[PDB]
Amino acid sequence: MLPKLVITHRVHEEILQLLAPHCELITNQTDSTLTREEILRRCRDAQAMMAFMPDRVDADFLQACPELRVIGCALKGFDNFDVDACTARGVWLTFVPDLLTVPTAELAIGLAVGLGRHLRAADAFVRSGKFRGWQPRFYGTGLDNATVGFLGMGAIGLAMADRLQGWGATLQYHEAKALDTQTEQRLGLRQVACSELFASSDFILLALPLNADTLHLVNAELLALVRPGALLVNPCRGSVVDEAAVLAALERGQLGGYAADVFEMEDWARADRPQQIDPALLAHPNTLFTPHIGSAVRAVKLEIERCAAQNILQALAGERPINAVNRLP
Amino acid sequence: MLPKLVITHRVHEEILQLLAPHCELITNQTDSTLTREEILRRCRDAQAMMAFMPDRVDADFLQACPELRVIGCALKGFDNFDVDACTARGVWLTFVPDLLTVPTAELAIGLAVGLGRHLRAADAFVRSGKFRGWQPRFYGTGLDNATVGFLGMGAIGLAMADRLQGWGATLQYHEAKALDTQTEQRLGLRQVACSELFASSDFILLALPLNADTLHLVNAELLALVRPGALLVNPCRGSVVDEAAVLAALERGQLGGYAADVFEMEDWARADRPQQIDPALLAHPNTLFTPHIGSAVRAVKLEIERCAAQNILQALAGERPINAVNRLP
Ligand SMILES: NC(=O)c1ccc[n+]([C@@H]2O[C@H](COP(=O)([O-])OP(=O)(O)OC[C@H]3O[C@@H](n4cnc5c(N)ncnc54)[C@H](O)[C@@H]3O)[C@@H](O)[C@H]2O)c1
Ligand SMILES: NC(=O)c1ccc[n+]([C@@H]2O[C@H](COP(=O)([O-])OP(=O)(O)OC[C@H]3O[C@@H](n4cnc5c(N)ncnc54)[C@H](O)[C@@H]3O)[C@@H](O)[C@H]2O)c1
Repeated sequence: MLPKLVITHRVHEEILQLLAPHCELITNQTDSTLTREEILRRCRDAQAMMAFMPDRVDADFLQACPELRVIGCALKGFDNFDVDACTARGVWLTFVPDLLTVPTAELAIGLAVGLGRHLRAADAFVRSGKFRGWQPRFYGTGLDNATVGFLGMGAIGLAMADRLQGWGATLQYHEAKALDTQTEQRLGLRQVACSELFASSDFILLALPLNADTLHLVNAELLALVRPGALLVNPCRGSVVDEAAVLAALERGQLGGYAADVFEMEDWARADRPQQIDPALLAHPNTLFTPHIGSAVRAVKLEIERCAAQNILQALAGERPINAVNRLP
Repeated sequence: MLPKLVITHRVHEEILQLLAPHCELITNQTDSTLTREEILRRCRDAQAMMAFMPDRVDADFLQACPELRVIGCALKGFDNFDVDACTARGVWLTFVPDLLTVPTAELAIGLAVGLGRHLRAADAFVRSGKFRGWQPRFYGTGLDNATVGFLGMGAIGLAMADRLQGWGATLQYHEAKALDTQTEQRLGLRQVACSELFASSDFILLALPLNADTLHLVNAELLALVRPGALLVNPCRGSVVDEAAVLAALERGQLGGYAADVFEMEDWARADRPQQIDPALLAHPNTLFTPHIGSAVRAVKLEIERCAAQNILQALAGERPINAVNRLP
């Protein structure tokens, strides 16, 4: 008789124990992600859903789950969940606004450094047993005296700026909403126009959501403006960049490197989503890739899961979930 | 007749044009490093030597070079130069106290983050073409909430601590000489003893020089104290650790990982150094290596050459050189 909650991926033992009194659990305690079908099947008369990165919820989905009251997302960017369609069908949609920030900021910064210093080739060369003593090659680019620019200055943007405080860089940024003047002053951050951002940054760090307006914002037009050698890092969504324009920009040698933790192929809500990452991109030596491990820190997963849990519980208790993304009664 | 100066490695054109007006230069504007035998032959009657990391200067070297008045080092770690022997024969020995610090500090943080997040493997996974989007695995270790222990707290250790300022980590160190109270509380650094450092740190960042006191300091004994999963980062000298001990600790699962820019094989002065990095260590998944690129940033390399050149010039003009390592009666 208790509400039914479908949890699409493994969560911690302790999280289940927190949910179990209040709802019956349709869980997936394995490593794999299940087909769309199998998940739709489970959700038919499900009253709650814990959704993770590979899930996409559209109107067709919601349509076949008439009893849903809350979809609790263990994530920040809800771009593959049609918020409106949720609101239309009376479904609460919740996110995790803070817990993913830091491990992701930490990673973005490591990518910057990894890319600026040719960490892949350097590591491969040492491993191939060919390294036999100090040599004047592998010249790299560090952050000291570099100008670093951010596209976006929300949670992840500020966590990055914070961590770059002691590093001797000129920090500058472009965003939709300006930062208050106190914060700018504190973090040594200068508000520039988007094209100046691309024209004058030695490192470009991406920190914005994927939505209608950001889709492919970082395109050939913007990449054309960059200092030869400029370094681009994408910790957020594959589709805010045009991967092909990024590839063309590396090939001509204008853009010095592209590191990324996210890919256009992950962005389900897009009708023309690439099925894979272009092999020519994987093959380009001036790159660095991680398979969406932005928040793949063990202690954090437990918290993220819990945040999503608590939200779900509140919804099912008839309260406004503390982290709803959308608005209802 | 102009004092004769032997440069053992390629230097920037600009550095030749500063030196040549004071000295007759015996240069090596090739890509190679030269034989000990060849360098001795050149130094037979030189009054100065500009030296780099492949150079090693013992008593027999000085004995074969009676005219030598200064050896100017394009580096910070003089472990391959016998200073007392230098002092004894009236030979200044200078070095470069700051130019190398920051690029090396940036690298070490990068290796820390890189190693913690399993970056080598992550990038392999993506590049293999079988990335199918996010998964509940690959999981790693962040700096937020971790304890980070430094062994050494001079130029480099401070730069690392500087660069960790906004990172949510508890910072500790053990040095041969304590930091002053102000710098301590400015950076949030607690002094602890060596063994306690290794027992209670999630990351251990090496930041000390190579000498008889520190040779093989990081040995089986010390490594047996670490929390399982602890991460070691060596950006200073290979031989401050026992690489076989490091390997064994990795192989038994106690040490979480090892990352280094330096290796026992490069430590020329060491009669018994291994001749290569152990293939079992290069094959170990829990590592990350860079081939001594600590200061491989072009803008900086020119500066390093300039620092040594000026030091060399001051000596020949009979001043005490600003960055002397010894002092002359
Ligand atoms: N790698 C990962 O695992 C991971 C983790 C967390 C978040 N992310 C992604 O990163 C995105 C942002 O993260 P956040 O926590 O900083 O989000 P946030 O909401 O805190 O910040 C979004 C920022 O981007 C700016 N922005 C929005 N639209 C813009 C536009 N058209 N032009 C310029 N700037 C614009 C906003 O003004 C805001 O500053 C998330 O939406 C998510 O998609 C990825
Ligand atoms: N990979 C590279 O390119 C690179 C670059 C610069 C320096 N290095 C190496 O790093 C070393 C240190 O660099 P630095 O600029 O910080 O030098 P530094 O002289 O400023 O710092 C040395 C620090 O180590 C501490 N120390 C010395 N003996 C110790 C012991 N027995 N136990 C604990 N602590 C001890 C000292 O007290 C001091 O704090 C250099 O000697 C050099 O060999 C490597």
